[PDB]
Amino acid sequence: DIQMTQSPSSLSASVGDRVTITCRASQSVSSAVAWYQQKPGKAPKLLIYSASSLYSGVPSRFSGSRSGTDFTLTISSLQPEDFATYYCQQSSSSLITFGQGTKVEIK
Amino acid sequence: GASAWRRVRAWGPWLLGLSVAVRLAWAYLTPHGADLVDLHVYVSGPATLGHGNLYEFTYPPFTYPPFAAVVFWPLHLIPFTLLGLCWILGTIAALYAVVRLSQRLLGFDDARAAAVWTAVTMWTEPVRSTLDYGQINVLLMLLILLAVASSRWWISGTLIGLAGGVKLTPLVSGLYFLGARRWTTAIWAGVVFLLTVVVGIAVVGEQGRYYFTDLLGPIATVFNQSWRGGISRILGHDAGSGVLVLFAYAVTAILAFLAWRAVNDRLGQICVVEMFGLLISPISWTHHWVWMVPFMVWLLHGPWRDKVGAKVFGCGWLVLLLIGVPWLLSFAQPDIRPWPLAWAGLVDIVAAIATLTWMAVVGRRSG
Amino acid sequence: EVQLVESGGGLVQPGGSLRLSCAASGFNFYYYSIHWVRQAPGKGLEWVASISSSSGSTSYADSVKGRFTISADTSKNTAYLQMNEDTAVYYCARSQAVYYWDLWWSMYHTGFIDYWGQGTLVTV
Repeated sequence: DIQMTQSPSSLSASVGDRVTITCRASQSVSSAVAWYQQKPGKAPKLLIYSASSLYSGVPSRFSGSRSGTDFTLTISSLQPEDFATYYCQQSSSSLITFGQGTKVEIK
Repeated sequence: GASAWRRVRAWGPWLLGLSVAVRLAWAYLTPHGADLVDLHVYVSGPATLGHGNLYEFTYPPFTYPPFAAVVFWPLHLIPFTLLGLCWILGTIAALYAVVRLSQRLLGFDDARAAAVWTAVTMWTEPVRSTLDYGQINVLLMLLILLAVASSRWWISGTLIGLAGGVKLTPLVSGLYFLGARRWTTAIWAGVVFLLTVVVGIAVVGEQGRYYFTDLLGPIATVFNQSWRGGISRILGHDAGSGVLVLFAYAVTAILAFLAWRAVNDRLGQICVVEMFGLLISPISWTHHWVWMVPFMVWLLHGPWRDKVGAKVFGCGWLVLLLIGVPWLLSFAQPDIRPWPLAWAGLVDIVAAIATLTWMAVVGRRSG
Repeated sequence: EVQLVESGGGLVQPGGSLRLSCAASGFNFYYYSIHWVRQAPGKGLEWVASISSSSGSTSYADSVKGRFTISADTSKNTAYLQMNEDTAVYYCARSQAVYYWDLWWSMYHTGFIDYWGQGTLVTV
């Protein structure tokens, strides 16, 4: 099994601030990585697939990744407050593994 | 509706296993059914090594590069009957593998559906005439598809180089491979091709240079289904580099480019590239048209399966290829022209032109 | 257009079995794959099982007690069948497969399309 690790330390949700989230994998998942966004009480929704291919219809999360065994998302702006929980997976080892990682606003 | 289609493929293996018995009986139970003149030329050619010349050869002539002779040299040891037995089995196996590759390239798989597809399309005019002589077209198509489906540079480059060493026609796939921005594949394929040329020169008595010089230094028959053949048939004399052949090929180039720009997936792009190569070639017999099976599978199972144009074109292509119009016309072809008979030798050309135009227009209107 | 609806939620006892159903409308199962994902209350997502809908079903993770079959072209039914884990909320999603050949056939998935479905409220 291929484990995943993130850094759930994003905070303060300041409008316009950049966002960076890292999914540190093991072995070799190649470029089969996708990311999702989920709001409380609702099902998730796909944001970025193929580890470098942005989806069709996401205006507030225009970013990419690196695909060099470490993946990042460059959320340039945080206008709609983007309050949700983001996940990373892999679909290469015939098994699918997920992660963690939330965002909180300023006090 | 869909109930009829579901139950037909539930027994795919025995309909494939039913047509093969008929195919292996027709060759071995009819007069002139298993002559295999092309396999005879392939085998009895490299036999004249170490004595005489391979190009001073006649069989009641060999015009292939010396690399092919080197490849086929370890084939005269086996008795001819066993090799003829194995060749046809290899041909249907290659066709089945090609259908499986097309299915996987679409994004799914089904063994029974692939078997049914092979059983239905084994008797189409190009595939039907391919294995009557003993040609090698299906193996080259399988090699090209394997190269397309792979993801490693060396595998694809070696496959393309080896496939283009024996025959000079399947080097048009470089156009697709440059279109897909898969660089260094062309470089490795060129290196492999030059090594094949070098080994062909070295093994035989420096005949490759003379072969290439002679290559640079009938087309009016109805079997030839290229632009030059049709123009020559209509005019009555050889066209060559005339004042309309340049326009005839000219507008097909732009139609092919527009049709390619319309499609944005691997199978469609390679199908359009191979169609362009078929249309541009100066001498393209009917047995060179074995590339209409992946195109048909793309029409029926591809992204455009929801339209009522694609269905019409697929059905029309299927019935036209099954009927075999040029084969029917061949009974009226003079030895060396009534215009109701001379004007019917361009049906495949017009069908291809109409398909290209339709794809170009639907691609234009979709932005 | 594309829809997915789930119905098999209840209050099963600690021991027994139950089944799920995830219907669909607006597409055909013959070209896509269906997955089930669960989420314990107060925790993160966890993958359960996957299918191809054209060849067969594999990838039963480690808690191998489900069935997870599909009745293609018969009301577009996707059904799970558990023989017992814990309380969670289950989702059904759609994805597409990609194939590659490097001396052997390997495949992965493109990523679950935004066509997710609402969850159930099973509880042991």
